[PDB]
Amino acid sequence: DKKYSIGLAIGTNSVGWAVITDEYKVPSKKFKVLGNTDRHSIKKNLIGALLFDSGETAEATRLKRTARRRYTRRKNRICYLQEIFSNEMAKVDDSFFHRLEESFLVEEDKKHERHPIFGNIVDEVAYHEKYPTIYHLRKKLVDSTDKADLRLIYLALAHMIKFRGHFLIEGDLNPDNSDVDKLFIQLVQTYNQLFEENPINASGVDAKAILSARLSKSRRLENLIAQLPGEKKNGLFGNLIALSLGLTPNFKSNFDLAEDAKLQLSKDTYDDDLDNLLAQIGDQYADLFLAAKNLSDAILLSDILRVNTEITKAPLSASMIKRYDEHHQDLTLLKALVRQQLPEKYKEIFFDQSKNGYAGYIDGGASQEEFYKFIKPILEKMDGTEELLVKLNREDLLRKQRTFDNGSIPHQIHLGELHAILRRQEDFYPFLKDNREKIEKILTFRIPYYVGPLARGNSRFAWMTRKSEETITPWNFEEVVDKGASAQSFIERMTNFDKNLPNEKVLPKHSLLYEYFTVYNELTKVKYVTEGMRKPAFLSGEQKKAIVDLLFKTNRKVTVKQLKEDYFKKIECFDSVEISGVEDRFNASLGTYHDLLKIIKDKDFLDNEENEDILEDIVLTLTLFEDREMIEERLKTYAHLFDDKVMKQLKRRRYTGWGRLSRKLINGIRDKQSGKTILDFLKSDGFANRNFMQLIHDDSLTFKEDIQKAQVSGQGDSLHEHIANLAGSPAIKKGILQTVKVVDELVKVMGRHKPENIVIEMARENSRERMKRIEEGIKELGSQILKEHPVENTQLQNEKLYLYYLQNGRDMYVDQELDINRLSDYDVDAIVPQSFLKDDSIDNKVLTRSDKNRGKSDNVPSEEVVKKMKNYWRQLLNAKLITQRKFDNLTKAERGGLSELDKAGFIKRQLVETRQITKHVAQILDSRMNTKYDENDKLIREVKVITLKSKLVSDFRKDFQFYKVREINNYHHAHDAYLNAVVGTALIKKYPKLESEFVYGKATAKYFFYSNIMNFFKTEIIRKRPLIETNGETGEIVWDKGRDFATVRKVLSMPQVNIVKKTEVQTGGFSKESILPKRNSDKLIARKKDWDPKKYGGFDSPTVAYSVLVVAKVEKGKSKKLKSVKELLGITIMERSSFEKNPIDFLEAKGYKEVKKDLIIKLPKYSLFELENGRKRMLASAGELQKGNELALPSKYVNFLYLASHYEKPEDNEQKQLFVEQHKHYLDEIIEQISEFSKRVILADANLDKVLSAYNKHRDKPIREQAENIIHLFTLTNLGAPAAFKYFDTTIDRKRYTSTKEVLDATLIHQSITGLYETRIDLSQL
Amino acid sequence: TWLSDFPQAWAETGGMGLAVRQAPLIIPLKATSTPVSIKQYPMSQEARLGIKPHIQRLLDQGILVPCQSPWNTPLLPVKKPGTNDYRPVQDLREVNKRVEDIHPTVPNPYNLLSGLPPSHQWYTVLDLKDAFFCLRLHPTSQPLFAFEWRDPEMGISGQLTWTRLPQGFKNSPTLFNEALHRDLADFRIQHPDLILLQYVDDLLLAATSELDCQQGTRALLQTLGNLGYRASAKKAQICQKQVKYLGYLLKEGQRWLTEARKETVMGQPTPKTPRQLREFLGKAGFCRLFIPGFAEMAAPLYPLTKPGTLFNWGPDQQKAYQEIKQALLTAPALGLPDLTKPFELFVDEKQGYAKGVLTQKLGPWRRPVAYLSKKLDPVAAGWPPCLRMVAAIAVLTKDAGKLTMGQPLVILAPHAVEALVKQPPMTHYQALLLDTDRVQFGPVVALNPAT
DNA sequence: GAGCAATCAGACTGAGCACGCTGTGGTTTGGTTGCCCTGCTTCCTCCA
DNA sequence: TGATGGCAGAGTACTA
DNA sequence: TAGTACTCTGCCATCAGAGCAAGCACTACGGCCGATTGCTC
RNA sequence: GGCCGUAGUGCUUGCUCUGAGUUUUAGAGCUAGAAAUAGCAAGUUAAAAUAAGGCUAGUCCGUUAUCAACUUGAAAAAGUGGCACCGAGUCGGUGCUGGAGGAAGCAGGGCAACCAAACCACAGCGUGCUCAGUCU
Repeated sequence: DKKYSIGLAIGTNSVGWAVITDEYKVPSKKFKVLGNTDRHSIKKNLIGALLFDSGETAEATRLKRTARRRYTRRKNRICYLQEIFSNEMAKVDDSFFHRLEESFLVEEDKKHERHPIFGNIVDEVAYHEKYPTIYHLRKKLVDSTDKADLRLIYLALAHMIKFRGHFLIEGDLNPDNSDVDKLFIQLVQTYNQLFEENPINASGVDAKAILSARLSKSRRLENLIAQLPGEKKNGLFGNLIALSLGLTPNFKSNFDLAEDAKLQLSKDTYDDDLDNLLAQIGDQYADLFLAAKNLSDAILLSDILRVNTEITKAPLSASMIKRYDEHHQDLTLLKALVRQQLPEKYKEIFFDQSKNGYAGYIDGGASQEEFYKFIKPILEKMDGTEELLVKLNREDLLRKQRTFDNGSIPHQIHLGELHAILRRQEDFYPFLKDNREKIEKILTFRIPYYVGPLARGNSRFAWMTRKSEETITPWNFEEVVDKGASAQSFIERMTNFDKNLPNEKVLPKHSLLYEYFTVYNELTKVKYVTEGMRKPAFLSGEQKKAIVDLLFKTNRKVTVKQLKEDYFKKIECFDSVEISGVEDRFNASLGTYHDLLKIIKDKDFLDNEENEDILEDIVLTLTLFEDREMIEERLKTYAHLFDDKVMKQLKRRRYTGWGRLSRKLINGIRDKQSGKTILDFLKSDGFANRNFMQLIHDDSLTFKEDIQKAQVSGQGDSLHEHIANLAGSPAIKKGILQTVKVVDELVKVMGRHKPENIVIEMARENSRERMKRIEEGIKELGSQILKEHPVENTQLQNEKLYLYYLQNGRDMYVDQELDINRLSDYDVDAIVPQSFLKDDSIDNKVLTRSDKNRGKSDNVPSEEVVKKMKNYWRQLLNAKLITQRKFDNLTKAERGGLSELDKAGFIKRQLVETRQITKHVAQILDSRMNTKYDENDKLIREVKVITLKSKLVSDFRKDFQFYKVREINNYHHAHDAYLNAVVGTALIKKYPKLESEFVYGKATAKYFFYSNIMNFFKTEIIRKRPLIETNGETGEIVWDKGRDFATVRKVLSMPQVNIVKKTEVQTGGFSKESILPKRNSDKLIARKKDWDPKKYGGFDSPTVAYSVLVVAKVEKGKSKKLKSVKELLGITIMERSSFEKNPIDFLEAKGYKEVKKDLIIKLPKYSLFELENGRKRMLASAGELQKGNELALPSKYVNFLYLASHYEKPEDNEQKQLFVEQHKHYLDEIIEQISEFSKRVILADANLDKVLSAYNKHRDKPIREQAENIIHLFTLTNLGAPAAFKYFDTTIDRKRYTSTKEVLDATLIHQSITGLYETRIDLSQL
Repeated sequence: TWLSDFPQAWAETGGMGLAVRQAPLIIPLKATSTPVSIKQYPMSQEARLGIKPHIQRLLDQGILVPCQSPWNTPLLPVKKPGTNDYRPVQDLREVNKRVEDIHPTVPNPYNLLSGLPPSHQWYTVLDLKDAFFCLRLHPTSQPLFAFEWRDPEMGISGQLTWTRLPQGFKNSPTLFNEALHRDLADFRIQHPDLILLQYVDDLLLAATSELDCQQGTRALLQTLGNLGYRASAKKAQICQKQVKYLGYLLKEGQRWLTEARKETVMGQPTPKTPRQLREFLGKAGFCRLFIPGFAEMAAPLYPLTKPGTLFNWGPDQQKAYQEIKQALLTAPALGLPDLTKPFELFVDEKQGYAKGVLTQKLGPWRRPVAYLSKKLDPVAAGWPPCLRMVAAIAVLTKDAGKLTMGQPLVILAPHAVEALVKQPPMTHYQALLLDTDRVQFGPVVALNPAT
């Protein structure tokens, strides 16, 4: 037995580990090897790393689930429509629905005529001639008053119901309102009529252009206000305009309503708010509000339709028909123009589906943007195409009726068209008149987001309670589903519990009991001093009572001055009182109590005790429920308590926020001695005046024990469950689980003895988003920089360009404009100096012409410049091009600059980890490792857990020439773990006083101490520190510079490091989601059981779950003889369950006969095999191999490459270039090492020849460039899948191993999570 | 002619003997003894072939029988100094750990030779071959010792336990002596005149005249033959004045030193590493009893070996090396101590190193018995010369007890510090030096520097 | 006049208190130096 | 949002 | 000489959007704060 | 400072919806040529599927997490693998038992001298701060 420590380094996809002794030396032992090969033992160093694929979130799975539910519900809607229509469809045409169901079927497979609607070619052709598109039929049905065929009626209704619009806008949208400026003039007329004291005229004002502008709503409102005399922003007219356009204004100022008076037309609860406001203001302004409503309707309807509505009641269909006619006319004109002016490309343009153009636009997959890109130059190089080019620029050239922009059509337009059709055709068909309501409900029903899936107890993602067990249909959803209970469960299913008592639900934040608890908790910890008192005295129980009854229930905020005067001076009659232990103003107050007092107007009711349950229920309902209707239906039982007015006011009130203390914890539990609750003690507990923490931690009382028992008893879980339950990224959670498992195995390995120390460290860790953010900011600010020169997303990915665009092309420190073309010449300056903290995000980076304009070169920007650019940044913030924190940092100086305390804090954090994720990992490891208590039931710290930041190890490597290159091999994970252990152990040995802030368990003086915490490793600091380093108090030697550096160099240069890549069974989608056209191939997968791929298309490229080794016999040749064959079979994800259910039959179906169950071997991905002279290959799939060997380049060459390439960019730098120049001859040796390793293992002859030829031809280039390009060459000899790299100009493609036959005669190695335990299975015997 | 007369006593004729007299012995286990097992440590090729013939011969003799037991400790091929006999000795670490511990009774070599009186001049050295193998092991405790031996030629693979008591067991050297003791104990009752020295496995018979040794040898062979022990005849010095025993030459009743040993010490060149010097000192230290003033003579070399010192071979170390080389060349002949007569010890102390010689009366002269020398402890190093001699006597007087067997001697020293102990200018020293039963001071007189 | 937006009692004397330094004294802890043991450990022969 | 494994097609070569 | 069989190399990968609720982790301030002053409508 | 709030960013989980995209089919292609072939005409739309599918038959569920080998197990899960040293191209080799003797280093414990520091109590003093009196 020997004392040892385990060092770990955690990444998103790698977990290094290392065992060291007391002298910082990695041990080594022989490990037994199982299996059937001759080898029975193997020697391995106790240091390595585990590599695995990164974890994934559930976002994609959730999206897929939502899509599936959406498709199911759409099919159910169509089924409802067919069920309604069947009774008469049976008489009109019996097989109509049958023909519809089998439209997707070849002619031979069809059981009816190939024509769906009428069943005969003549009628089909006639119908398609009369109505070329479905919108023509919809308009004809809406407008005509004569009888129409039931089949066509059903077709139109089915289209409308299937493709409904968006449900964003709620309420009603009368399509008849389609004017913009005429209706605005009507509104102005009504405004003048009502408010005749002052005239308001909009003559000569482009109201239509102002309102229809593409700018922001606020910008449009500001422009309209500016272009209107006699009124300013926030006026009555301005508020009406804002309400009409969508903004939510407060009309309180307009009518001095002394209330919120905020009305958002779109929200339906605000419809009731508008109702109450009309109640307030009588009827005069009611008509004005109706006019505003009409205006808003007309605005949005014109925006989305752009067609007149008076002539026809089918505005959307008419617009689609107009678009169709324009498409036809434009197409004919373009055909004629091309044929006349340029007949050399009519073919390519209108017939070639491979290239873009009309043919690729219609028959091919080209989109509108690609079509416009292809057709623009031809249009420009022509004559008489001015209007065509104008339409192209306006995005109105050759448009399809069904397009990506059709997402702005509200479902109310489709509802209106459907209702018009139903009204027209209800006379001839009585059942259409009788089922109008239910058809419209079919169209306009959607399940509320709080009800969720309508399961029946067999769905995990389901919360719902049903008043009756009948089937749910949209026509009895209200009568079956208990929406109130559904919503309550919705909310309560995601809230948290009380950790003190992890069984009860937390209380609402604004709960009255919570308010009382906080008030008393803050009140019990105050002490006062008055004349004639020996010492300060705690607040008596009766004193607290009186104070609560006279101050908190009478004023919103309690201040110590009011406490002293209103009570101590008046009641206690002590003029001289000195309060202590409390701030001038108290933090907690009965905020909810005052809110209800002004509504219910019953102090007796609010103070009475027997209605506290009622009050708690009231606040719980208000917090839980968000919709007014459900709030009212829940408060119906309490309608008797308060009049209708009070009930309406309650429904208006809305509390949001959940507390952190369960009711049981606050009030239910009672002390055994006296049966007093926490609230009772807080009200009066003798004269000790203990607070909540003291009460729960007191040993004399039973609160502590009782809480502890409940917690521990109910606290049970498994490692995996707990790790997943933690909060963080799934990749980090996976890394944590892997780290725990490797720790357990390392402990098993080292004689089942727990380590003395465990040192851990974890690493810290869009173009479309940038485009949308910059677009929104430009629209908000009204700028035209994007219009000056549009920029694509790929270009915007550049950091410099992004900064330039965010700054609106102006310097952040001076009021000047920068030039885009003159970029790559200025400097990027962080707001906070890089020395204080390390942050290269956009939130801290600022681009300026000269970095010497931030005032002080270190402190935050200078005051004056900050003030001027502070107005400019208030502007940029209203524009949202910068964040709250960014603005704060930028404007910090004015309030104050970086103080010495701030510098100290910044530097301190850079060396101390405070992340909750690291704290959780450390706590888990501590609880697992240390489980033995002492005589006083106190855990004994047998093992100490230490957490370090990566900065210490990086500084160590840079300082003592241990440079790390990540592109050489995967040994750097293991090296980082080893260095982490070494540094942590040395630090805790040298400074035992810092265990508090490192081990899990004045400013100026602090500055130099933390800055020089790692100085004892250095030799010459000119101070000459002693060779040996003692603890400083005891005699323990912590660092002997004479040898420990030699030891570290030897350990980092060991050519054997256990790199193990975790084998995983592939899971996920069955195959690629693309549906390919029909072709004669066996790779296609049928999309349904009877849709033969060779006639209907299908998927392809199925993902293999795990390969299976099968030894059997197949039939080859006409003789059908049995030839012994051993081969790898890939069990795809789709057929995995079928294979597992009966492997014998699954294999026999594929053609193999007489398989061997014993010889069947399951091979997951990344399975290892050794061949030849140490060559190792991993298993990517049943037909491809990955590399599995690592190159152990000498540390001397590693350091030379680092220094020559200048990784991460005077006398110290002077010697580095001289050193490189002296050792120029290392590049040839590095190339030789790469060549020999590739010859021995990689076996890519052509790629090796190309690499060597490129190196020979590029021998004259600078050493810096040569080393930088040689760093790339290591991609040839790496671990994992082949990948393409580049050497100067020459590029080298992948060399893939698409054959998996040799591995069948190799040695199969099963490696544990650390790789020290192996099971070598020889496959040649099979 | 001796081989013919006693066919039942010689190992060449009798062969693998058996401890007929003693019953099978049960090996007790510690209170917490629990079965343990470990896979046999793979043995080296040449080492594997060394033990294989013995296993075949041990199987024939019945010592090794196939068995299946939960205890299985590996076998160790301890190569003999001569060639590589690779005796099959079990590692037996676990068993030694699991087995109990009993009181030991093996005699230390520094006393056996003390019992030999100079009167008996005729010697007979007998060595019992396979000594440990003689004692039988009860089948109940046989599973305790086992090892895995698989040879395709033999055709048997598994555990081969020991029916006797094998080598390595930490209590084997004790039981054999105890068991063999009572056996030879009665022989002394039959032949009180003779003086038989019972080593662990070497029996030396001392007699007065040549005929007395011959009579004892014939009687001794018959007794051992009946008892079942078998002695090797190849190396058995019988009725010879010059005999080799316990690493010491025995001639004219003097504990001579072998000429071959002296060659080894001088043969080595000047050491260059602390290991080399330790090897030399190890060889030298076995002969400390012959070199006068060995402690002061080799004083320089000691600190050269010091664990944390530098091997900067000093001229004083060279002078020290030469002193040992020349001292061993003319080493005197230490006589065998006679317990009947009183002893005499000379004590001297110079420069913090105590030296002296233990002598006994030989006619009118005194014959050296053993040279005693010691480094004084640092506390006594700083004492004045008058007090330093008192400490030197106590250190050397303790050494004499390990050879005189507690018998008193004449403490002779140049000074008269014997009265100083009574009235010093330390309580432990007074009791040791004032015990008239075990120590006394004769006439004060100087002594020759060589002595 | 009403609103939004920062800004965040001077001197002298006295007593009383806070940080630091100093003198006296009591107590506690710690250290070196010296003498003793107990113990543990490492290095070299001579034999089974 | 890049990888990295599947796929089709062209080329070469071995065998009935 | 035609039929399998293996190797090599370029291509290919379902995408946008809108609401609501809960939780965590982290960073920025502010707060006690009255009375005075400023300016602006 | 604590505490208290809030303001914002990011991320995670769940639910309800939208627009497209893809695949097969319907939308009679015509003329001259036996034919390939050539010339014209047409194009915008619709139906169905949107992971195969499952039983629990719901307007439900189906892509997240977890997973070396072997033994015991129904499963949840539990068990399975000597140490030391000299080395180093992916790890190689060597060693291993007792007893006895001689020499050397080491750490710990006790005891008696001498010494430092610390705390506390009293008293004094330099500097600074709060409060009170006076003038303003």
